[PDB]
Amino acid sequence: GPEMVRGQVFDVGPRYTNLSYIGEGAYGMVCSAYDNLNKVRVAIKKISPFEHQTYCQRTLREIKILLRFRHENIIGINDIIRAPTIEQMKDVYIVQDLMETDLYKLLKTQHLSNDHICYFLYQILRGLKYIHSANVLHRDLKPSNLLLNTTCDLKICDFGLARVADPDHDHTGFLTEYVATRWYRAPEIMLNSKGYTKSIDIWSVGCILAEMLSNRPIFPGKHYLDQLNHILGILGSPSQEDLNCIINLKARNYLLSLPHKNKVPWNRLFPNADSKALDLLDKMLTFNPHKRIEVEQALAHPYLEQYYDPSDEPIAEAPFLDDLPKEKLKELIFEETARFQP
Ligand SMILES: CN(CCN1C[C@H](CCCNC(=N)N)N(CCCC2CCCCC2)C1=N)CCn1ccnc1N
Ligand SMILES: NC1=NC[C@H](Cc2ccccc2)N1
Repeated sequence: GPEMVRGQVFDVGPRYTNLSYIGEGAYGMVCSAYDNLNKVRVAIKKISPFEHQTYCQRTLREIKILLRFRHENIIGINDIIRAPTIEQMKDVYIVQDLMETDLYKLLKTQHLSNDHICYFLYQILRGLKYIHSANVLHRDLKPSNLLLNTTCDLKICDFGLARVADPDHDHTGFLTEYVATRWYRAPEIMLNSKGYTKSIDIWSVGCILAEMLSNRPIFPGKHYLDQLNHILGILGSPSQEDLNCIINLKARNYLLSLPHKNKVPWNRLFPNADSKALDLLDKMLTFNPHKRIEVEQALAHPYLEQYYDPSDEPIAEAPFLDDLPKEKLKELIFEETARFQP
């Protein structure tokens, strides 16, 4: 009786039919489906997180943020399907707009025109402006978290690693463990930052811009410290100004121990790129997070002037935990999903 898909249970009630397997990957399993009430095809993601406290924490964060945000460039939650009781609730199904591809899949197979790069970048920054205006950090921006439909609308997804910004509590020691995807990590993550300031998102967007220009990751480090050495290989040795900002001795002395390296010019790395795009790239991939361009300045950059319109770049109406045993986490997920029950 319950709907089955390639061997596993995927019972999304009577409303969602004609399921088609889309993917998997620890985060449960995704299928497209038909929404008999709105008669559009939707995407449905099955989540089975309750067996691990980390999965429940990320599930709760994503649900709470996505339910509060409302923005054209941020994926919404259309519906949440779960059992009527906490005892019977083993999985949760998240219903979202159906998006045909993501930037990761697209960069694997397609070359982007400069007009596409410009428009995709504009929508990323437009969505990020709203996120940061809510005092939220995404913390895992990368091509696979940017969804695209057939008319080139872009929507940011996957807020499971998000945090509320906390700049006064950002400092930490050298080579401190971190969770977000290595290739998109800002250099200060490896040096002295917990990733609690808005500048770590801007770095990631700069990495995404570089990748849209070349179809390959600009800093493809194979391990934690290898990441920093890739960044320094292109940006060159940090200046005295930038090093005086790093007061932790272990991090400072690591950088001082390296042979001097000169900056590789962006136009050597991206010889086909719009020069205005490379000027913005340079400002987003600035070593010093305090000198790095902010989202509202990036939107106002000449590269984006055919789209820039601050009156059409909305902000959140209000600014926006992690110690809970999985049982009250399940209880919190149950409460947060109650509004979708019949
Ligand atoms: C030749 N124009 C660019 C073309 N565009 C695009 C834009 C509409 C895009 C819709 N996008 C959306 N999301 N709805 N618009 C009206 C927005 C006013 C601007 C200019 C004054 C300051 C506030 C922003 C334009 N005139 C250059 C303008 N200009 C001069 C100095 N600096 C800039 N940007
Ligand atoms: N403003 C604006 N609405 C639609 C159109 C989208 C687009 C897509 C690819 C390349 C350029 C532009 N542009």
